[PDB]
Amino acid sequence: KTVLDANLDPLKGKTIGVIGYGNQGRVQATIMRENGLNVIVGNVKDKYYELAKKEGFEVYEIDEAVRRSDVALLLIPDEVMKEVYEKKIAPVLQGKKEFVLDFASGYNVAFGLIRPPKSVDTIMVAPRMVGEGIMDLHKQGKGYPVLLGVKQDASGKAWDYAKAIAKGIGAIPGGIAVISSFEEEALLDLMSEHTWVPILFGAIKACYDIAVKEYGVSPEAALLEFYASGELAEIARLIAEEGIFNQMVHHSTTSQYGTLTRMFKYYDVVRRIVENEAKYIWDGSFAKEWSLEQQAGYPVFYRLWELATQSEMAKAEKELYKLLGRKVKN
Amino acid sequence: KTVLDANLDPLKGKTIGVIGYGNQGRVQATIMRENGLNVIVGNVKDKYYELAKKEGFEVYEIDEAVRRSDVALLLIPDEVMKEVYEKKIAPVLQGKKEFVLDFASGYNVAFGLIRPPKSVDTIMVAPRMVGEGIMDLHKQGKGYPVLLGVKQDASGKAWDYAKAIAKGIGAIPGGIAVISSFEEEALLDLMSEHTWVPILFGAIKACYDIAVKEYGVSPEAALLEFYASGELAEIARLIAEEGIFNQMVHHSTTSQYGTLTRMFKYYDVVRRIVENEAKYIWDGSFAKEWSLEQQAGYPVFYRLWELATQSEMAKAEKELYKLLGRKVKND
Amino acid sequence: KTVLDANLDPLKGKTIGVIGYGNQGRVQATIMRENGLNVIVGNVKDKYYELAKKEGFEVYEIDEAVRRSDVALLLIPDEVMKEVYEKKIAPVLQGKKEFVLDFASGYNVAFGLIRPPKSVDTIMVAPRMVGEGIMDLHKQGKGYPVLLGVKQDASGKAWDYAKAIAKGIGAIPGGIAVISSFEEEALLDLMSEHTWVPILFGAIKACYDIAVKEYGVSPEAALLEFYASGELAEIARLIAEEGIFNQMVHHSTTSQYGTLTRMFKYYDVVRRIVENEAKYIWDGSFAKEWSLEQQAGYPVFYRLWELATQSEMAKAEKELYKLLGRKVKN
Amino acid sequence: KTVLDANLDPLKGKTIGVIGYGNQGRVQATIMRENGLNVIVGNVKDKYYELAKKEGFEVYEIDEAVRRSDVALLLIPDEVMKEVYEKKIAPVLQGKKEFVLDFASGYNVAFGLIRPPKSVDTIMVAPRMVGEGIMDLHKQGKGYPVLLGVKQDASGKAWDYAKAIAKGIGAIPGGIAVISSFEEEALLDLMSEHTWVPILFGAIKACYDIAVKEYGVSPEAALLEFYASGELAEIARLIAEEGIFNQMVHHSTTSQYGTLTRMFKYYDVVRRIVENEAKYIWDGSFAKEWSLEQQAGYPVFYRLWELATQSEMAKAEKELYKLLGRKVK
Ligand SMILES: NC(=O)C1=CN([C@@H]2O[C@H](COP(=O)(O)OP(=O)(O)OC[C@H]3O[C@@H](n4cnc5c(N)ncnc54)[C@H](O)[C@@H]3O)[C@@H](O)[C@H]2O)C=CC1
Ligand SMILES: NC(=O)C1=CN([C@@H]2O[C@H](COP(=O)(O)OP(=O)(O)OC[C@H]3O[C@@H](n4cnc5c(N)ncnc54)[C@H](O)[C@@H]3O)[C@@H](O)[C@H]2O)C=CC1
Ligand SMILES: NC(=O)C1=CN([C@@H]2O[C@H](COP(=O)(O)OP(=O)(O)OC[C@H]3O[C@@H](n4cnc5c(N)ncnc54)[C@H](O)[C@@H]3O)[C@@H](O)[C@H]2O)C=CC1
Ligand SMILES: NC(=O)C1=CN([C@@H]2O[C@H](COP(=O)(O)OP(=O)(O)OC[C@H]3O[C@@H](n4cnc5c(N)ncnc54)[C@H](O)[C@@H]3O)[C@@H](O)[C@H]2O)C=CC1
Ligand SMILES: O=C(O)C1(C(=O)O)CC1
Ligand SMILES: O=C(O)C1(C(=O)O)CC1
Ligand SMILES: O=C(O)C1(C(=O)O)CC1
Ligand SMILES: O=C(O)C1(C(=O)O)CC1
Ligand SMILES: [Mg+2]
Ligand SMILES: [Mg+2]
Ligand SMILES: [Mg+2]
Ligand SMILES: [Mg+2]
Ligand SMILES: [Mg+2]
Ligand SMILES: [Mg+2]
Ligand SMILES: [Mg+2]
Ligand SMILES: [Mg+2]
Ligand SMILES: [Mg+2]
Ligand SMILES: [Mg+2]
Ligand SMILES: [Mg+2]
Ligand SMILES: [Mg+2]
Repeated sequence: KTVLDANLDPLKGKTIGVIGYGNQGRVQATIMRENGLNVIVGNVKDKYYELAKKEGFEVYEIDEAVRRSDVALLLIPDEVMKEVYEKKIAPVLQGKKEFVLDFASGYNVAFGLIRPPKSVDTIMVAPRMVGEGIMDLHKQGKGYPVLLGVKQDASGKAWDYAKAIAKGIGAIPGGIAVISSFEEEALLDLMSEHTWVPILFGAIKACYDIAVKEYGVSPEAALLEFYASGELAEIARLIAEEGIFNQMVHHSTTSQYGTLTRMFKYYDVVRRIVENEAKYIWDGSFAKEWSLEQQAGYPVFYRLWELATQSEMAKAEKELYKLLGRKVKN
Repeated sequence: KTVLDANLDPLKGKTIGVIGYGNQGRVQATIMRENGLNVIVGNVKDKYYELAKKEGFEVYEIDEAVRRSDVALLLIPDEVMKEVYEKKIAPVLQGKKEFVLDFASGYNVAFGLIRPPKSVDTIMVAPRMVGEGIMDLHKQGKGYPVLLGVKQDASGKAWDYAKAIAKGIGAIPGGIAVISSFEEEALLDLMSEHTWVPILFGAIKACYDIAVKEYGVSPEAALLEFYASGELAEIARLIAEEGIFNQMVHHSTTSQYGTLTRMFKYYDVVRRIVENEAKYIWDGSFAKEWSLEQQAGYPVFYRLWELATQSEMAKAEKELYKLLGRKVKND
Repeated sequence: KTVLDANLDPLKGKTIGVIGYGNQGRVQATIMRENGLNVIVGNVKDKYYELAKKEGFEVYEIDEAVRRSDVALLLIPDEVMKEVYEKKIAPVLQGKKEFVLDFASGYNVAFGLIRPPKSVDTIMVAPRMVGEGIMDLHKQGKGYPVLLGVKQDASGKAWDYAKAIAKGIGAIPGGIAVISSFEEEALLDLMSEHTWVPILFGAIKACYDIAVKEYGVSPEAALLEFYASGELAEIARLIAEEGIFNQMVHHSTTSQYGTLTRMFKYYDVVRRIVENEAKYIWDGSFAKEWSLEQQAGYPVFYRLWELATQSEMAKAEKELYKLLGRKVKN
Repeated sequence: KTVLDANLDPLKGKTIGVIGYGNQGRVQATIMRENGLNVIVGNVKDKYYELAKKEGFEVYEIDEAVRRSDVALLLIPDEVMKEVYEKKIAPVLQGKKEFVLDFASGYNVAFGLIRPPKSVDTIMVAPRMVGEGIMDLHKQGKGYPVLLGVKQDASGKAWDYAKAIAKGIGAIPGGIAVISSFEEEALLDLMSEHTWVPILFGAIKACYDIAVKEYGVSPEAALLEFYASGELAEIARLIAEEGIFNQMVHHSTTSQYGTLTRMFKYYDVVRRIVENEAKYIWDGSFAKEWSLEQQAGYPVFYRLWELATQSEMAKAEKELYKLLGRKVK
């Protein structure tokens, strides 16, 4: 069902050479060392190689690490990890007896872009926070939830390495850790980025556009109600803590009837959408969709940014942020 | 028109360089030696160089090969020729007077991925066997048919090279050799892979799925009728010698009427399909479809294999193969 | 479940009457006399009267036969069995204490065209082979699978007689034997004759027709690729032992992506075509659909044969068989 | 390409044992005797029997006929011919080595309901007339057209027997005879009975029904213009003689433009129809459609007759025929 803790046996004697010192590269670093592990760190000699050395991690080059450690936490992007894996690590992978390879998210594994040896223990360890607030909870010794699983194993005890890191990063005890597979992680992390999020923006991008152009509302008026307030975020504290559906008591009845009746009116209008995009991911199209834009130079990515920023809404909103006293993007 | 045989004049005095020694390697290789020609062979040093070494071919690398021969039999995949042709051969092609390129199939030529010199003759030589069974028919004398044609020539003495290599490969005499172009072969070799083959699988992947989940058949029951028996492959022999439509006498009348009526009921449902996929090939979309997923790292290819093997059908069929005593894969 | 073997008790102390000696006659005939049982055989005097008792099996007429046996293996067509059952056997059926009545396939039972007495042991024993090769499976000792079941019983041991006859036919042991009902047999044997087979022909009858009349291929060219070769041998024999899907390894990658992507494209296009036909069988229409044509002298059957043989394809393919030296229709 | 005549060689030294003496019975019978051929005749004993014998035919029973004749003109219906062919003729068919078998129309052959030996000469001889007027075309000597062909031969000269009978029936010389096969005959004879004829009736059954109920015309008024006059049948003679499209010259211009423009307006509305019915015949359904109705006792056939006769149109038309002084049914 769900795990709460495990023995912390294996990794006392084996070394862990971490790769990357990004956002997650700074949260896992602090914890495993502060829970009983000798560790070195990996990052190419740019600005980041000088900082985490000030954390006492005797940082070397990337390939210096995997040639020492039986583990490597590849806390680096899900996009350029391809480039690394075939210049450096694969010539290093085949030249090894045993190795335990872990990732954060599996946009590259689940969609088949990585096929490591059968001499390697494959696992996943997914934090479920943006990366900043996690440091408010670790100081509190507070666990937090993680997703796990396996793609490939040749050891029998591949899971305890994950359950070890499941206690190595301090995410448990206090929280929980889910058993799963790689497919069921990348599916969700992208489903948020396809179906429920962007529709939130379109409605806010349409209701405003529908108010001014058609129904005559002034631009400065509307945005104070839709999202320029903190209600759309201050609501989220209730959801994470007081629950989704009990949240509606804190708005009066006249908002409930208007909201619940429509939630079921326009339910089948969006389940039809989600059935398409998920099937557009289970097949791996979104990887072949993205992985060619990279091989063209981000044309569309450039344009749509050149529209939404230069759209009608941010125009009038930039005057608001110019008028509430906050910053103004160059 | 359909030819049977020709003179075997030109290649007496020109060395037969050969590239690749794969499945079609051993097909054409020991026939040109057997029917009286000199050969050097091309391949890249790996396990296939071993069995290639055991057969008396005096083998060099590829660049040294074409620097000797006026002909070449590029019996290598239809996918990595692009890699080879621009590293090795093209710097050698422009440094060659006259040369005659032969291929198996033209997925790369017909779709324009290869632009050889004007100083070169171009031909196609396609067998229509899988590759294994030729030495059951070859030593037996009864040959097998081939397809031919031209894309580009600057010689006027072109077709005899193909008709020469046609005897170089032993598929003639006894068999035949069809006159055609590059387009009309690569069109067909994929039309099988798009329209009539996969629909065969879907129906078998639906009728089973429709029997169990809706009509209550046990899974171990059905598969013994659909394809796991000697019903399907055993009748391919009747179609090969006794003819397609005369095959149906060997099933009684109650099976005939149910089949012929539906063959014409659901004909316009599939011609409707085939009109689309062929036009999706005549234009070259399928090459621009394949050419990119290569340049992404086989994402979709990985997934569908990760579905059909992990689907419902193979699961219960893997238990069957675990139960008839035959092999079952380590995966 | 998949039963493998049983005691062979019941069929000792009787005589095994058998009706019909067609293809499946000599299949089962050879084995009951081989595996230690007494037999008389039933067939109505024609050429088959020659070869049947020429192999030793004593013969009386059918009415002279079923009166001797408690069992009977009606290995005759699924079409004219109606004619026999009401002239001869039914006047003989009522004149029995017990009786055991077995068939090969149940196009006549499951669709209600036979309703035997109350004291008959009704069973099914279905081979799943064409009939010829069974001696290539038999003398190697390897069994092969059979389908079974019951419709109407008044004896308590309706299944042991089937399991008894199951060992009387040589298909077990070594192979298997499935428990089922009559409905689940005729459903499949006809579904192959309705959905996946004829579509195989139409595509081959369309792609060729579409190549020549629209895309300019010469007729002698195409057929050498589609089906005029024995390529279908070396693709489905792989399916017989090397598996449906693992056979794709023996075709290169470019033939896979073109095939698997389309198998899922045109899946829902054919599941419709199956659902409409199976429901046309579960209701019993196809038995009525045949049964009236039989009562009109095979008009349509005569015509479609006068089309498919006189079509464009055989008009050209016959000249190829006229040209490879293989047999032409004599 | 078309034939006009042949040598009259084969049928000398034989006897032509005819079966049936119906409407076409007296068509072919009178002529074969009166152009130099010996004949016996076949018909099962009813009122029709002795009238042929009253005209000199040495008649016997049916099965008597075939054993005296290498030929058999089966001038009988296309429906009960099945009943005969398996009770009587099939036990008799193998009595001959060579035997010749001729029909009028092939609703039973082309749709596969007959499969004779491979030692029998199979042919078709189709007159194209009702049967009454042939003895107006005959005495004047002017021939008339026929359709021919073969289904099965085991003799090498299956055609001169047809070209022989082609002079046995007198339809040539003077006329023509077309080369064809069985399929291309039954296709046409039924296509007339499916597409162009019944639509003629429906329009006449609708335009009237549309005039009275909707647009207010009286019933006695309209029918005098639509079909109760002999114009419509007199519109036909000009077609048979002066040709289809030159026929319209005898109607003034205001009727032409109203007719030609609509002939092309509502063309694809009926080609869309005909494509369905012919394919409903080429596959052989209409024989299976009919053949089962015979095996159910003509239920529908009874009803539609019980409707169209008891419809609104014949009701008011029967009063008109009751009013012009002609018959009343
Ligand atoms: N705070 C966040 O945004 C969270 C990130 N993740 C996961 O973290 C992983 C990466 O995210 P972050 O690094 O934390 O944020 P980030 O976007 O700031 O990543 C920057 C990192 O990329 C590294 N890098 C990229 N290419 C490199 C190359 N050729 N050589 C050396 N270093 C290279 C750099 O060292 C740098 O540290 C992803 O897989 C993601 O799934 C998961 C939860 C939230
Ligand atoms: N059953 C089949 O696969 C048949 C093959 N063909 C055609 O023959 C050609 C190739 O067929 P096969 O070689 O027999 O199949 P294959 O998949 O077994 O090819 C492997 C062979 O190609 C060579 N090779 C492979 N990759 C190479 C690379 N990167 N660099 C250098 N050499 C490499 C190797 O020497 C190896 O022996 C294709 O055009 C194919 O369409 C046509 C008839 C049947
Ligand atoms: N390859 C096959 O045909 C197989 C046959 N079966 C089943 O076996 C049964 C019949 O199969 P077969 O006899 O082998 O095929 P078949 O169509 O060749 O039947 C020939 C036999 O039927 C007998 N027969 C035919 N007409 C008869 C009649 N009017 N009166 C009396 N006897 C007549 C004859 O004695 C002859 O021996 C069916 O239930 C069929 O489903 C099942 C597995 C495969
Ligand atoms: N106006 C027409 O109906 C024409 C007739 N035909 C063809 O002539 C053939 C039959 O036409 P007709 O005989 O002239 O019309 P009919 O309907 O008047 O036939 C009645 C004749 O057929 C015989 N007969 C009827 N029922 C019989 C039965 N149960 N058993 C034995 N004999 C029976 C009788 O001797 C009787 O004289 C058909 O094949 C038809 O296609 C073709 C051209 C025109
Ligand atoms: O913010 C809301 O949702 C309000 C409501 O009750 O409708 C205005 C207070
Ligand atoms: O006659 C049939 O329907 C069978 C077939 O295999 O197609 C024997 C069962
Ligand atoms: O690789 C292919 O496409 C071939 C096939 O037969 O399917 C060999 C030609
Ligand atoms: O019969 C016709 O068609 C008439 C016309 O000229 O319109 C009335 C005479
Ligand atoms: Mg970088
Ligand atoms: Mg994501
Ligand atoms: Mg996420
Ligand atoms: Mg290689
Ligand atoms: Mg191909
Ligand atoms: Mg091929
Ligand atoms: Mg019989
Ligand atoms: Mg069947
Ligand atoms: Mg079957
Ligand atoms: Mg009568
Ligand atoms: Mg008619
Ligand atoms: Mg007519």
